[PDB]
Amino acid sequence: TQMVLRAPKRTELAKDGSYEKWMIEMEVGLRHRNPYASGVLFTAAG
Amino acid sequence: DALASVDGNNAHVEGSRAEDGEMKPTVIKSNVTQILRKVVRVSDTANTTA
Repeated sequence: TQMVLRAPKRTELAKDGSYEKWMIEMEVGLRHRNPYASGVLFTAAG
Repeated sequence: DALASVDGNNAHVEGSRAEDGEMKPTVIKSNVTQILRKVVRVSDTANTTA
């Protein structure tokens, strides 16, 4: 699962001129119910 | 007012909120007031003579 915290919205910032600076933030985290549920292989020698 | 509206050539861009700018204050003008004085000199030796 992906724990989301910020939910990007209409964010604006300063101008200090004729331009219009904009940004988009996001705070996200991973969640796994049980580590021993899934599995991974790693390619290598030996 | 001291508008100081020297224009020359003005062609700007959106270069991040130009900060230099410029500003003129209001200049002051203050005069003075003079005191007038006119004296009179008369003696009784001639003030009574018609």
